[PDB]
Amino acid sequence: ESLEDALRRFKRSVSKSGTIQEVRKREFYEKPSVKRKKKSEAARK
Amino acid sequence: KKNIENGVAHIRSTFNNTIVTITDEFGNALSWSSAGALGFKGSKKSTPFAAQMASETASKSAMEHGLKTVEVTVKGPGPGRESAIRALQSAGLEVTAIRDVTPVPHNGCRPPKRR
Amino acid sequence: VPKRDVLPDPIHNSKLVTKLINKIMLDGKRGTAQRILYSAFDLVEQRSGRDALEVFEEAINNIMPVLEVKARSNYQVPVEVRPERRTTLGLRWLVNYARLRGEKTMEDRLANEILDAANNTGGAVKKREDTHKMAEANKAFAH
Amino acid sequence: FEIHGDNLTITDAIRNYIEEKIGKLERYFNDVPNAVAHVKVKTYSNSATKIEVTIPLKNVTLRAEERNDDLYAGIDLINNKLERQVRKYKTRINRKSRDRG
RNA sequence: GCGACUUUCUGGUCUGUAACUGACGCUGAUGUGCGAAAGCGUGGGGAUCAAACAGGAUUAGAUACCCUGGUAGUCCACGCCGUAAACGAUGAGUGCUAAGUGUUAGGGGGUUUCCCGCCCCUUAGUGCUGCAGCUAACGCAUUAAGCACUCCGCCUGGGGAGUACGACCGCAAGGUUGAAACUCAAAGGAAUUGACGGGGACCCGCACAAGCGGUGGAGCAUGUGGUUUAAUUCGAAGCAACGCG
Repeated sequence: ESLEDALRRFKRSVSKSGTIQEVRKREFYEKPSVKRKKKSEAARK
Repeated sequence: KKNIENGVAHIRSTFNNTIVTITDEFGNALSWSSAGALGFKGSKKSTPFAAQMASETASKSAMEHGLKTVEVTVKGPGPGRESAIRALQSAGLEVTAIRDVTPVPHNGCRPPKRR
Repeated sequence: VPKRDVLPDPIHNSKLVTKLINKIMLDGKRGTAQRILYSAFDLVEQRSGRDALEVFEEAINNIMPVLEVKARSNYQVPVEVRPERRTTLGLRWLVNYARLRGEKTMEDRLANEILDAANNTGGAVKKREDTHKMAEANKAFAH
Repeated sequence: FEIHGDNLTITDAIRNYIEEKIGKLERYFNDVPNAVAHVKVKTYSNSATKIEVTIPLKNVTLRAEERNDDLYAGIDLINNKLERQVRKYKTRINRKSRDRG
């Protein structure tokens, strides 16, 4: 393993799931209508 | 003075802090290092360099007993969790893996609101 | 935007000495600045019998930092400082730390100072350090 | 502070009155080095009441202005302008910190 | 309004079939029933989140915005009120009115060795663009705000006020129905120029950065205000007046 990719690979499998947006989305609460609209206003970005 | 050379690590780089705890195979506590316990505060804990001296310390203090190989486990979404491990590899260890972790609920409950 | 060459110094066939004169050349009176400087040569080239260029290149390299910082609210960043500004830096901390010695004559404090940092002493080696202390204390919150 | 007024001789009740009512604003922030006032009278033939003033600032200055029938109502206007001015100028500003990388 | 899984019950929808009855339909006053969230009640239940609130910080001040905890509630049943930007700010039913474009459930057709690749047509639903035509303009445009018909509800300047009295309902908060006095000469919609911005983007500038030098600091000339005078002759005042006229 040594070094180099060890930090890049992990970063790759970590970038796939997207931990950032998954629990950042649940960082502060929202209404259901608002959330729905938000999700709608986007699908292929 | 429990000694092996393949322990395991649990990590957490919060928005406001980034800390360490090194445990054994099962495991159980041996040491930890608070960025705040290194004089820092505030956001000064949240900076990556705080985790350098911390993880260096509890890595060092833990290989006092003697530990080189290890496995790693990282929740705590924040900055330090990719720089201070480039300080970790300099710490005297032989990392065998690094496993992501994060608590995913399944629409469980409420967070706060403001702002 | 470029930077106002000196041809050479026609003393030593050097360049650096003129770059320093122009910081000492108060009132444009090079006659008196090159006066007090030539005095500086014979004096320091007497004490600890040597050359200028030895104590000069020595002591100018002993105070000269390789880092300093800058703000940008204001967050203070570490940077490898660029070389000519690093030159005029060593020059400036040198002379501006020099005159505050509480010493009468044009030159004795100067040679005292370059001889100071020649042995890794003096407050300009000290400020070099504190620059190199803030720097690497300045890596956390800014790098 | 600087008070020159044409076609009229100033008095003293207006001084304590106006300058005290200006002093009320050290809520924010006063900061009271200069306060230049300015007046004149001007036949129309309804024929005037000029009420003009600077209230300069740290690193900047200002202007409030008014013309009236009368100095009391006409003055309550050199004040209840500067108030809103000084207030904003302090709000402002920008702190909502936010780490980076 | 309805998004873990399964089963039990269970209504409704679209296709083609058209063989069955043979105009049996449409609307719908009065009426009766469902009905977000809050909320009241009887109890239960109570992990998070949380009005009220306790405390902390900030602000001149802040009962607020921010942090920590924190009750009612948020949750289940049984009930009750029955309202809303309950908005596609568009009543329902029918029939005609240019194309193109995805997309959903289905049908039929062709294409390929067999369509699994493909296309054609069609039915219902679904969104985007876009002609006539309409519209004060914005926009609409086969799911019309077009063209015409049947029925229902509504409106007649604004403030007064959906307030008041009265009546009905409701445990109560309140709901529904819904005035007039007096007052005004407008209220208002759409669209344009400019102004503003504690909105955004781009650029320039001794505006920055960088550095050097300066003032204020002590003594001298001088303009102003304040003083005073019999006179201190008169004017101009942020930059743009105070070594000026």
